[PDB]
Amino acid sequence: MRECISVHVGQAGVQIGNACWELYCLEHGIQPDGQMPDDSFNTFFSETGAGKHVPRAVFVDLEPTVIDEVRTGTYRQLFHPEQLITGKEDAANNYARGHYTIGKELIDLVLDRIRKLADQCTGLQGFLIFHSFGGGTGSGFTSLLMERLSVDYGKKSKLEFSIYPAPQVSTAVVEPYNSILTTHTTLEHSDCAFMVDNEAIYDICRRNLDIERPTYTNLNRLIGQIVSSITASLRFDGALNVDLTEFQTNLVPYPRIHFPLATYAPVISAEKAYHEQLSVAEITNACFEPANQMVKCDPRHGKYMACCLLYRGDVVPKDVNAAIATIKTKRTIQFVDWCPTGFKVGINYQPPTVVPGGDLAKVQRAVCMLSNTTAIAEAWARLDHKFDLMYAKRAFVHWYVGEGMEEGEFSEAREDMAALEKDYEEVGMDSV
Amino acid sequence: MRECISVHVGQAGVQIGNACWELYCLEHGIQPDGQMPDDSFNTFFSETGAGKHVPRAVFVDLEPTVIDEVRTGTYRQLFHPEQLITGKEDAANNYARGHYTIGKELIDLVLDRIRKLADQCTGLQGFLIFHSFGGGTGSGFTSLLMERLSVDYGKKSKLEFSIYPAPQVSTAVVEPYNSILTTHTTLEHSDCAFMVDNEAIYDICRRNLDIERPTYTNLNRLIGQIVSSITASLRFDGALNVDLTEFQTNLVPYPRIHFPLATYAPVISAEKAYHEQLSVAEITNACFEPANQMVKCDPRHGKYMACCLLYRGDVVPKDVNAAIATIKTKRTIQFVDWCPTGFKVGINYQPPTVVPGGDLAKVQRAVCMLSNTTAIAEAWARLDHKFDLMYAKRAFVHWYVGEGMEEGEFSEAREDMAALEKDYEEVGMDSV
Amino acid sequence: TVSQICPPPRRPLTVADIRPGMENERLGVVRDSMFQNPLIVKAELGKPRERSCSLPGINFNYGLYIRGLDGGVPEAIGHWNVFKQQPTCPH
Amino acid sequence: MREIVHLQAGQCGNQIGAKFWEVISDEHGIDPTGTYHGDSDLQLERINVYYNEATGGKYVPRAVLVDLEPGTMDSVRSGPFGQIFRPDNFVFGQSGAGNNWAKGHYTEGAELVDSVLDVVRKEAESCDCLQGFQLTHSLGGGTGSGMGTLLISKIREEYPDRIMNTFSVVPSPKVSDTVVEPYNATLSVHQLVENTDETYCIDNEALYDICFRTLKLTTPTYGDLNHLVSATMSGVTTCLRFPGQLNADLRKLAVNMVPFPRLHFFMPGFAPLTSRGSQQYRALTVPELTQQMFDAKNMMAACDPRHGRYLTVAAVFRGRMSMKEVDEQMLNVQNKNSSYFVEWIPNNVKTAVCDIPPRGLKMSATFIGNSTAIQELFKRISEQFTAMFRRKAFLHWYTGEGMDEMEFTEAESNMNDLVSEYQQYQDA
Amino acid sequence: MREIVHLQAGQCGNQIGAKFWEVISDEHGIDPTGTYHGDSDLQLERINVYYNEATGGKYVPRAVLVDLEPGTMDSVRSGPFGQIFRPDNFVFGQSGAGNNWAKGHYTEGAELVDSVLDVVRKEAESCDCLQGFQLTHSLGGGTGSGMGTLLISKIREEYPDRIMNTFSVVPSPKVSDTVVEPYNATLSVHQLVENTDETYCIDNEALYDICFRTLKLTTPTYGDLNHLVSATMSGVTTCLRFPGQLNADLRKLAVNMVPFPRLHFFMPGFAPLTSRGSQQYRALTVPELTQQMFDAKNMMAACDPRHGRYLTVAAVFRGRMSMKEVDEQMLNVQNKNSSYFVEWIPNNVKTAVCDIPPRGLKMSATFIGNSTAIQELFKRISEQFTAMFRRKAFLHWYTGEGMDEMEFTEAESNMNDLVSEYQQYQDA
Amino acid sequence: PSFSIKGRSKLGKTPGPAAYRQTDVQVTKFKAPQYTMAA
Ligand SMILES: Nc1nc2c(ncn2[C@@H]2O[C@H](COP(=O)(O)OP(=O)(O)OP(=O)(O)O)[C@@H](O)[C@H]2O)c(=O)[nH]1
Ligand SMILES: Nc1nc2c(ncn2[C@@H]2O[C@H](COP(=O)(O)OP(=O)(O)OP(=O)(O)O)[C@@H](O)[C@H]2O)c(=O)[nH]1
Ligand SMILES: Nc1nc2c(ncn2[C@@H]2O[C@H](COP(=O)(O)OP(=O)(O)O)[C@@H](O)[C@H]2O)c(=O)[nH]1
Ligand SMILES: Nc1nc2c(ncn2[C@@H]2O[C@H](COP(=O)(O)OP(=O)(O)O)[C@@H](O)[C@H]2O)c(=O)[nH]1
Ligand SMILES: [Mg+2]
Repeated sequence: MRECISVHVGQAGVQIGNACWELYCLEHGIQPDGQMPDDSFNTFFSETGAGKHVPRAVFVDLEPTVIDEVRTGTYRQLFHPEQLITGKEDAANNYARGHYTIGKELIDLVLDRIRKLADQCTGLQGFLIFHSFGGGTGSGFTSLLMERLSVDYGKKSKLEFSIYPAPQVSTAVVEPYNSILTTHTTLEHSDCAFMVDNEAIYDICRRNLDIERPTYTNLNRLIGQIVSSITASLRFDGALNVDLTEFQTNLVPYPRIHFPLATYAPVISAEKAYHEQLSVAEITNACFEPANQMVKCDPRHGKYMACCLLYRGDVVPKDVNAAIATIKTKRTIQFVDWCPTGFKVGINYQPPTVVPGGDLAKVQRAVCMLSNTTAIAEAWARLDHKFDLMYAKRAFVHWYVGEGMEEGEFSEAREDMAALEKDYEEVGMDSV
Repeated sequence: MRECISVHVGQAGVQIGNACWELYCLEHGIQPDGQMPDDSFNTFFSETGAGKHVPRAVFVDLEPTVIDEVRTGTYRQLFHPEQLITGKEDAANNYARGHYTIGKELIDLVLDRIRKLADQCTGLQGFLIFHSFGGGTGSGFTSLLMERLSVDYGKKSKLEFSIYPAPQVSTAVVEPYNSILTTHTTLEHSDCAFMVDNEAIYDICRRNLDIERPTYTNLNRLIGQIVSSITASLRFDGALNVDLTEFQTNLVPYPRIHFPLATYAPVISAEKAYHEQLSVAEITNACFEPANQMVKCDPRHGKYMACCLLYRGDVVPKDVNAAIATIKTKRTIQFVDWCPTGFKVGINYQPPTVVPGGDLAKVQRAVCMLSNTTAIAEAWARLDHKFDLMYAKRAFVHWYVGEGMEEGEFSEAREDMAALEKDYEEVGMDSV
Repeated sequence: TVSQICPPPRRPLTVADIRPGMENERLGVVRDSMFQNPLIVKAELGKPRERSCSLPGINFNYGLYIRGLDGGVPEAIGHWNVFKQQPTCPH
Repeated sequence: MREIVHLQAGQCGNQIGAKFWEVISDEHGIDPTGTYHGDSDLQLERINVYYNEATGGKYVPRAVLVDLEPGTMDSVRSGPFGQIFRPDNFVFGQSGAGNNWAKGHYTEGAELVDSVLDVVRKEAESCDCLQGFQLTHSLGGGTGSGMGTLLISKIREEYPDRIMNTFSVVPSPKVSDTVVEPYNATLSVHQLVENTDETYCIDNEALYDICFRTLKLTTPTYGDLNHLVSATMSGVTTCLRFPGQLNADLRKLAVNMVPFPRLHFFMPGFAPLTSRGSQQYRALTVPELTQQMFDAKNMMAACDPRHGRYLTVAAVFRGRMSMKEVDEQMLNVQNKNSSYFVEWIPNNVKTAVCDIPPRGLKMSATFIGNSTAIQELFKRISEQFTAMFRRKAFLHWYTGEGMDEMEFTEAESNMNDLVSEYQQYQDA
Repeated sequence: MREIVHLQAGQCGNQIGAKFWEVISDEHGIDPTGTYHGDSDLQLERINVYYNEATGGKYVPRAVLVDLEPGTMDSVRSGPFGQIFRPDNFVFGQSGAGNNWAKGHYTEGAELVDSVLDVVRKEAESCDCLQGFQLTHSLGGGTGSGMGTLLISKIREEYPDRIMNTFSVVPSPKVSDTVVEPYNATLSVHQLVENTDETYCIDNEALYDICFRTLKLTTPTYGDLNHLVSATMSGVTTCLRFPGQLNADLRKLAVNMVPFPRLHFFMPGFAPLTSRGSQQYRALTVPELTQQMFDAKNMMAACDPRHGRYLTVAAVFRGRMSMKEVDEQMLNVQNKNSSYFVEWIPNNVKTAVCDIPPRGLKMSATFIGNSTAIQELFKRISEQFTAMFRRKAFLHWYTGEGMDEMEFTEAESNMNDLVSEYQQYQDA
Repeated sequence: PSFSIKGRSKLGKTPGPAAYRQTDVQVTKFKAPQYTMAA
């Protein structure tokens, strides 16, 4: 009865997707090919005939390879042969190439699949889009996608999972530009864009998870576990379950300011705990430690506004309060003067699953913490200043302006960027 | 008892006739030999003394090749040796040839056998023509048939399944001539002229039937399922069976306005139907979409008038009636203000029998929509505009007048099209 | 798949199913794999795409057809059966 | 004794009627064949009311099946109960009863009425005190409405006194199976507010609701819907086939349930309409069937009973109850909801208690209530008419079988008249 | 004769209501099936209070299960006593709640309210005599706070003289499991102060504290936590069913407790709560049962009765006891702790003694009191409101449905009025 | 017992089949070539 259409867009998304759909299939119980050898599957799957559980996804890529490999892999006999919409020419790291040019050609074939996936649904609690603030396919398309879906489908909470440009490491030369433009078409057509940055994921899996040389694969499984956790309540059982509509009213604290972080804490190396098992008391502190933050932004330089702590496993109802208490007393952890409360517990029962051949252990607890801390202000201020350096001497604008984007748009985007700045500054200045 | 006389005329109609009779044979237990290894064959299979089931049809074309193909091909021991009415010249893509020359040297030979068909069993519900609007026998011979059979027999409903010219796709340079020249003698004696295009089915065979190389045989089996559905409610038992003289009474409001549309809904291959649950909810939601209309025509531009939804196979009637109430509350299929109703329903108890070794998946459900919308006027202006570029200097006219033709009908057919264009136009506006 | 109706399932095209004449009579090496992925797979004269996968037989019923535990009106009206107090074994 | 002639004309009625014959056969213990296989004498004592007799005891059903398309004929024939029907009574006519009001009332339809009334007579004569006419039909089609208003006209002239107990499936908003129903409806109501006394208006838009929110089913077919109708059909005649503390015949269900002459369109309903799931968590007491009798979700017709001060209601309680309860439980309901009941009629309830309960439910009831709420049902089809008339819609097939614009204006006029009548009292 | 219904509203109240029907059904012998397997006869003589008899001997709990998400009654149906309820009063909305008092009361709330009032009434009419109702809700979120306070609104005019009992987990000071919980309680407790006579304010902090200082249990879940709640839930209405000495129903408690109509916020407590490790020296004397009631550690609310005088004490003693020893100990608590008891009221306790103790425990009591120190709870949550509301944090998602700033400045003013008049009598 | 009549409760998304102007084969699927003249 609860459904969540998943629009995996761009290489980044299709990749995070094949990591998330494996995690999902295992959790429920379908072999990578459908055919389960119960209402859990429903949230992320739909049965059709003699055991052909198909997913609720729509893989989208203006380029034709990341989805081609999904079409000729092991999960080939799972996704509908029509849900994996590919395309032709790519988006050459060009917001314009997607939003205005190339992109404007597949938008129809994606929103009609979205249409079909939702007429078969009986309770769309929210869409799950997987984008990346790096290039057109992940920026421009997801923008057009959002705008259309925003009105076409309606108030259905479109929640998105984004990979923000890291404050030092990057795989592009135009990322400052691409990302700022994405915000102009996301700060108003989304409700919670749980962000993440590879640089930090490449440290979680380098300081905690003892794993050097991590590839994309071993950096999306962790992203999969965060998303799996935020969608576990509306899938299995629990004690203080949180529906997708409550991860909003209990997180976003003002019209905008809708960008939660993430901190799965019991990330434990495979060959490690032989005589130990984390307990709520410390598993909580772990997520607040300024070193598990999957999005780089000194969490101390700010003021945690609201906080949602999803506990999956043998978490007891009264020990989460013990944790909450100490955390609130810890001086460092500063909570805004406007929010006297500041937590939302979710004691689900299903223990974090184990990708058969990954880097995670079998911990009987978890603390996926989605937090909204002012800190992210700086975490995007960096990108904003990087934009300043390039635009100043009109650099790489020739390419975007020559695909259908008035050069004016860039400046207007910085206006909306500098807006969320004063906004994040404002949502902190202690009440007089 | 029940009867439908299927007259197959022209290059196109004979080809549809080869494929549509495959469906009628395979539904029943008549092998192409002719012998059967109860009362459901009495509409399309006249019984004999031995146990043979000679079909109720007449095959006629001036071109020897198409009938000699049937007179050499496998369906040959079942056909009456004389009903294969073979001409001896060709209609030559020419309305002149078929209506005022060698057409009227084959009339008595075809009108004798079609008269011999009525007197051998009772209950003639109606009349089934299979032709094309293109250039020759499907326009010349078809015209003289259905004007003459409208006085010799009497009044019984005359149905045609023509192949209208696409606004692009065309295999002759004078189709618009020989299509407006067969609308004066169509508009006054055909009760429902079910036009079927070529360009659309090319697209339908590509997106949904997933053929990027479709030949004429595949184009005619899909039409063969269309003609099977309307003739299955008088052939098999059901729950809301329609009859061949009552879906006239509910699809054609005005006497001039009578041209319908057609759409088979489970039109999808094997590697998608195992992936999809063809339930009642979206099997009625696939007829209304602009990608399954078998005539290339914008179904949104132009508001809908009447929809005769021929269901087939196992559908539960509540699931139908609730799904119909959905198609009303959604706001792109605009229905007429002059009828708050507009949804005729009907359920048979026999599932679709796809020809084995065929593209179509074998599905125990079908919705054969028979639409009637004010959009096909916009699909008539396209052939009308073709007239206004070849009549400005009167090209390709010397074959017409040369055999024998007045030049009077050419202007007279245009004001008939101007009448039919204006007729499908006044039935859209509101009267305050 | 295989258990889905005991007639054999629709096998994807293999080496031995290649005949002379069609456009897919492929020059070079002929192993079981290139006809099982679609970008080497070309089109033939009015056929579906090479299914690339193990699909069930011709007579398999596609889609879900619910057979609910029912009987309906002459069960809800035709018989009034109240909860039966089952006699427990004497402990 | 008191006999009831049963005509089955139409596509809907034909099946509703056949279904009724099973829900009347079981009660009198008639096996599909024709022999009696019951257990009591309290069923053969009235095997001469809805059934006739035969050399041996093949109690054949006194019915007259009619349809200008031999489809339903074999459909019914080859069914749960077919053989029993009289091969001769199967008067049909290989023709085309195209959904058109001017099909079975003016053209083809009229060329059979003669042979139909010929059968109707044979039976009517070979019987003692005849009482009423049981036509199962549909007020939204060709035969159903056209041939219906014909057979009923040419029977209220050959048999004036006898009452007329029809059962029609009035058109509605959601459920829509034909396109020219608005017409077929209005045209039929004309000759139904002038030649009937017992028209039980059933719908398919609320009956389906009963079979989805009360008997919570997953596959409500056409047999299911008809079985609910068949129940009330075999319920309003229970006090004419089985004993009872206080009895009530079909004329008693007329002098009491028809306030003014024209207001005779009533709504049906049954009582034990709960699903198996809860059919063990709830008891079946006289002080319980009454809420399952006075609830919009137990009425087999739409029209919120609230928007309309109900005029006269009647409940043929069945089984073995105590009138002390029946009387008071009815009385309570009356004064409790006095505002929704009428005032100019002091008492507004009729209690009829039988002694024989429907196979199973030890206590059942059939609710027949005349309310000022049926007006909406007769106003929705009126607005429908307007639209499909202001711009003469599918009239090119009506005014082509012998019809006239005048007839439509006449029907709609007489139609809106009934609305005014069911309102000129409502306001009071 | 006597009746009370129960209205499970919210994720809290439904699971507390699961505990309600497993401590009551075991108190008088009903099994998971519904059959009576008990020993004493004086437990079926008052079964009609909480249960409705069915055919064959099954007793169904008269109780609706209200929510705005199907998940929490999928849980209670799958629980050990999830077959005892009618499957008709399992009413559920399909769209979610989002812990919004706004959205569960004005927009997504106003779809189930007619449906729940249809099934509230069908039980509440089916009586001999009503005294009142029972609604276990949250006061800290969506379905419990929003829908729950709409029920106590619409159910009030419809029966305007019945004992409307509402149970609520007040949002704890330190413990916070909802970020919008001062934006849910303040607007909900606004409506609670007029259309509710008995409301027993419980918390979650002290319920944990009773489990860690009295029960010594190092793993209190949400099962054993609500068993302590369900102990009070029984005890105040054990005098309704079970017979004995000097009696007191609910109207009695009220008259002998609520001084002025606004001031009706109560605090519960279970007297014979002992650690599970105790096995020896089993003599629960009355002079030690009076000490575990008036101490501020068995108080089931966050506020302590030391920082303010009482108003009225109710002690529903259970078991067989000599009321001389009961009364003399009601005296000493007044005299010894003289400052923490009212002087303008001469006698500040109510005594009620049953004859039937809880299952197991030979002697028990339920402490119901209203200290004037719960204004500390109402002032702290006002401070939790005046820091959020002053610069409008979560309001952009509560004004989205159409509730503007007018309803918030009036609720806080009524909140301050609830603080002010509750405190002006502590000064005396 | 009291008793009273009740019923007709109000209770008991996708934009359109239509809209969504549907595109052609030269988008996500194979393109047949163009064939200029020779010069
Ligand atoms: N977490 C994670 N991030 C990825 C992965 N693959 C790519 N990225 C991120 O994506 C950025 C590269 O740009 P993308 O957004 O993937 O490019 P795109 O989605 O194809 O959009 P275009 O470049 O315009 O075609 C890198 O900076 C990475 O941060 C992945 O597998 N996991
Ligand atoms: N769908 C479908 N259309 C066909 C088929 N064969 C022919 N057509 C249509 O028929 C047109 C060819 O001209 P026709 O109308 O058949 O020729 P004709 O009327 O028989 O005239 P003559 O060939 O001179 O006898 C084409 O444009 C097609 O659209 C077929 O097998 N399937
Ligand atoms: N409730 C119900 N209605 C039916 C059934 N069968 C047919 N109908 C109704 O009959 C109406 C059509 O009547 P029609 O066929 O035109 O009457 P005709 O003159 O006998 O052909 C439709 O609106 C259906 O709703 C049935 O089994 N149950
Ligand atoms: N005693 C008890 N309290 C609960 C339970 N579930 C939640 N709570 C309390 O209710 C508060 C949250 O309210 P919530 O259940 O989210 O509101 P609702 O879902 O709209 O009914 C928390 O502070 C919990 O302490 C339960 O099962 N038992
Ligand atoms: Mg030809």
